[PDB]
This record gives sequence, C-alpha cells and structure tokens, in this order.
Amino acid sequence: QLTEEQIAEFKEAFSLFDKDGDGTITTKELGTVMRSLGQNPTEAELQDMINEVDADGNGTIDFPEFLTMMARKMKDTDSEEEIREAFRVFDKDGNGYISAAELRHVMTNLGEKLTDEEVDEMIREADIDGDGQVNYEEFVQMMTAK
Amino acid sequence: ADQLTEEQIAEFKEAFSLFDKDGDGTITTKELGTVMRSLGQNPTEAELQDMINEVDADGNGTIDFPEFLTMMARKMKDTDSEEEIREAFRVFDKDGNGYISAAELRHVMTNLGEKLTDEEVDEMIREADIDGDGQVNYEEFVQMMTAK
Amino acid sequence: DQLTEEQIAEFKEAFSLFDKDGDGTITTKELGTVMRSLGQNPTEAELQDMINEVDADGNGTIDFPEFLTMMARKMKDTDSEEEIREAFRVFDKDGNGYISAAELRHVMTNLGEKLTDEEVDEMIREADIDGDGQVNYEEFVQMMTAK
Amino acid sequence: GSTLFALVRTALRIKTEGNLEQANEELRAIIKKIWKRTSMKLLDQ
Amino acid sequence: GSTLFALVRTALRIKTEGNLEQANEELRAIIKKIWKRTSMKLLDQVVTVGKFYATFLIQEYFRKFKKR
Ligand SMILES: [Ca+2]
Ligand SMILES: [Ca+2]
Ligand SMILES: [Ca+2]
Ligand SMILES: [Ca+2]
Ligand SMILES: [Ca+2]
Ligand SMILES: [Ca+2]
Ligand SMILES: [Ca+2]
Ligand SMILES: [Ca+2]
Ligand SMILES: [Ca+2]
Ligand SMILES: [Ca+2]
Ligand SMILES: [Ca+2]
Ligand SMILES: [Ca+2]
Repeated sequence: QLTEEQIAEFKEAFSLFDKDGDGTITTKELGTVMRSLGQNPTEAELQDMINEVDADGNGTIDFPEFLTMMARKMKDTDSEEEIREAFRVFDKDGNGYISAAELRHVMTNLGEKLTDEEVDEMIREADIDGDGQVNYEEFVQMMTAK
Repeated sequence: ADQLTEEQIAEFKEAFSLFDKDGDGTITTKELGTVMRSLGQNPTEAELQDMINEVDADGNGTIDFPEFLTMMARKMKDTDSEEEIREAFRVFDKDGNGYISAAELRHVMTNLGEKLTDEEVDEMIREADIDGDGQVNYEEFVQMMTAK
Repeated sequence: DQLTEEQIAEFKEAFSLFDKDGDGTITTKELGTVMRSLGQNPTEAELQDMINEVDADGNGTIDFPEFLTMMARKMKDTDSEEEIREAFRVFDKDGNGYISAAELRHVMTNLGEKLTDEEVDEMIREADIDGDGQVNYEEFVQMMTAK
Repeated sequence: GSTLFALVRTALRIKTEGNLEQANEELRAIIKKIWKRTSMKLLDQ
Repeated sequence: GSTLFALVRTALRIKTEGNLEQANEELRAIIKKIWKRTSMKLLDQVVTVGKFYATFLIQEYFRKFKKR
C-alpha cells in the first residue's frame, strides 16, 4: 500500500527528526524539532508523542515504528465514497466545478496556505479538458492515480 | 572563458561527459563514433579523425576538456546584443506584427527540428508573457533573453 | 606629395593593429580575427585573397614595406570615396545606414581606444548635424573629410 | 568545421528537452500529492 | 494519540511546498534556456574587401578628435 516514494519521504522525515542520526528519535530531538517550528512543548507532551508510537516500549522511536505509524495514519483516501465527499466540499457552490477561488478558499480553512499563482497551477493540472475548471470526473482522476 | 560563466563551464563539462563515456578526461574517435551512431549517423573512421582534428589543439589525437571548452566558448555565441535580440525576435514574429503568438513559436520549433509538444510550446509563451495578454511582445522577449 | 616620417608612423600604427602577435607580419589568421572583431566574417579563401593582394614578395604574409606600399597608394588616390564608405560599414553594424553611439563604442573598443562615455557622446553630438542622435553616411563623410 | 559542435548542440538539445519533460512530471507529481493530502486533511474534518 | 503524526505532517507539508517552489523555478530556468538556445541557433540559421586603409582612417579621426 505504501509506495516507494512514500517510504523514501517518511525515511527522510525520520532522519530530519533523528538529529544525531543514531537511528532513534528521543523526546529531546523531538523537542528541538518542535521548537524550530516555533512551538513550546512540555515534557509531558513530548512523552505522549513517544508513547503513541513506541511499540517495544524501549523509550525511543526507531524507523520501523515511525513507518508503522505513518503507513497507518497516511492511508490513501480514495474510496468512491471518500472521493465523492471531498468533491462535494471542494465544490463549495455545488455547481459541479471546483474553481480557483473555491480551492483557494479550502487552502485557508485548512491553513494549507499557497500563493494565488500556485492555487491556479493546481487547478490547471487537474483541469484535464482545459475549460478552466475541475469537474467530477477530473477530480476523481486526480484523486486516483500513481 | 571569463566572458563565459561558472554555470556555462558546468554545462559544457556535463556536455563533455556525454562524449567522454569512461570519464578518463579525453574524447577518442571511438567514443565519438559511439555517440554519433546513437544519433543515427554512420561516420567512417576517417570522418571521426577529421572531427577530432578540428579541435585537437595539441595534436595528440584526442580531445581533452580545455580543447572542448575552447571550441564551445567560441561557437556558443551569447545572443545578448540588442542587435542580436532584435533579429532573433523578427524570426519568431513571422508576420512581424510585433507579437510572438503560440502559433508562430509552434512553427519555428517544428521547423528547427525541435521536439516540443504543443503543450510545452504554450508553456514557453505563458512563461514569457509578462503582462499576460496571451502573447509575447518585444520587451517581454527582451526580458526573456536577458534574465537570471 | 611624399611620405613624411610622421605619416609612415601613422601607417605603422594601423599595421600594428593587425599584427596581433607583434612578429612584424600580418597573416590571414590575424586579418581574420580583426575583421570578425569589426562585425565581418570572411572565409578562409577570402582572407587568403586579401593577403595575396598586398603580399608583394609572395611569401604568404604582409610585412610593413608591403603594407606601406598599399597604404601610400590608396592615400594618393583621392578620386575614390570607397575608402570612407568602407570605414562607414565598419561602424554601421546592423547596416541600417545610421551609426549609433553604441556602434561607435564597439569599434573604438575593438581598435584599442579607451575614450570616456563623455567623449563618445561628444563625438556623436559633434557629427550629428540633423540632431537625430545618430550619424548617417552624409554626416560621417563630413566628419571624416574634416579635422 | 563545426561538425563536432553540431553534434554537441544536438546532444544538449535532447538533454534539455528531457529536462523539460522531467520537470513537468515532477511538478505534476507534487501537485497531485498536494491535492490528495488536502482532501485527506479535508475529510479529516 | 496521533500528536506525533500532526508534527510529521507539518514537516512534510513545509517540505512539499518547498518542492513546489523549487520545481517551478527549475521549469522557469529550463524554459528560459530553451528560448535562448533556440534564439542563438536561429541566428546561425540566417543566410576584395580590404579593410586596412579603413582602419587607418578611423584611427586618424580619433587622433584629430583628441587634438581639437
Ligand atoms: Ca537520535
Ligand atoms: Ca522503540
Ligand atoms: Ca463550484
Ligand atoms: Ca475541466
Ligand atoms: Ca574518454
Ligand atoms: Ca588534444
Ligand atoms: Ca506575430
Ligand atoms: Ca504579453
Ligand atoms: Ca603577426
Ligand atoms: Ca610578404
Ligand atoms: Ca547602424
Ligand atoms: Ca544625424
């Protein structure tokens, strides 16, 4: 289920967190990453993160455990019903076409902030017939591929 | 050359590697023939020697990078002169109406033997079309010819 | 009309522009590099013929005595205006009949002259009689057939 | 004679065309990844 | 649980947005290069000249200019 690209991506992410590169992630390395992101976690919160994925209870996180969590949490959302739902919401006005404004809107309600030009680019790539908008069939194809 | 950039030298070095297969720092007639045949050409042993002789400045029979670079720096003319850009524009702008249309660029590329999908062509226009009116004027072309 | 020692010196100055390696002879290769530096692109056969026209002893290159002979002869012949026209074409890069400050700078630079932008504009300004900012053939002639 | 040069120019043209096609493919992959994660995070609401 | 996932997701998102900017800039660079390479290639497409005395005439003019 997990593609070669996904495993590679998650491995890089694991490495970034594994600051000293000793193959395991500690609460401290976790703290460093979070503070670099401007967050201010408590020792309790850091401990909880480790516990959520520490399968062997050794106290730290190795890649296999990191990957297990990612494989499960990052599961593909491509069932017919899931796609149908995502399309219903993307297409805010329900007119059957996802516009730039509509997508550009969703990118805020998710904090997924992108520049106006990038949003337009996402539309273009999904807009197969080039009518400037993304309909149901086009959205489905975009959600199911690779 | 100094008139040449650090990036250009890097490009040329990569180009040189496309011929120096074993990466021993020299291009032999054999390596040259191997590339020429991959390109659909069938050179005679003689024609290959003649090609080497064209740039083999120290006359040792093979082409090293400095010799390769000397030829490239010389042959690769940088169309930066206001005069060069002007004439360049005229060619692209078939009907001379002051704008390069996707249609015109399209012919130009297909004629030159360039392999670009109509989509890549539109991409070239869109990238050059500063004001976004759907075509490329002289000033925009100027910006495209002289940029980062 | 004779050849003053000063005139000979000026001819030597032109000779030296072509004798790039200072070995005392102008070769087809050197003429080639000077012509390309002035906007032209002669073929090897053309370069050879040009050298042959001046090479009196037939050794394949031009020495100063040969260069002087040809230069002194052309100076005497005033009837012709093809020389000035020739000088015009050297400046007129695009060949549109007008010499811009840019085309003038280019030549100056390639002839080993380093005049300030204040002198270049000074030259154009002085030679541009109809005030269009550039020098046409008629203006060039006047500028050249004067001090 | 520019014969060697013409060869180099063609080799580089081919490479450049490859670079363009490869860059477009990467852009398409990134954009698809973003559409999918956006919908993922969306339905997660 | 699921708090470490939110962190990783935040990290990946940043990386992905960076991948996009870099991909866009790479494209602009290649396109610019193609415009240039096409142009210079296109310029090569376009289809008794003594110049000794002419050069002399130019040097003499420069001399006179400096002496005026
Ligand atoms: Ca570690
Ligand atoms: Ca563990
Ligand atoms: Ca809609
Ligand atoms: Ca569409
Ligand atoms: Ca080799
Ligand atoms: Ca050699
Ligand atoms: Ca046109
Ligand atoms: Ca435009
Ligand atoms: Ca010499
Ligand atoms: Ca001689
Ligand atoms: Ca001119
Ligand atoms: Ca004038």
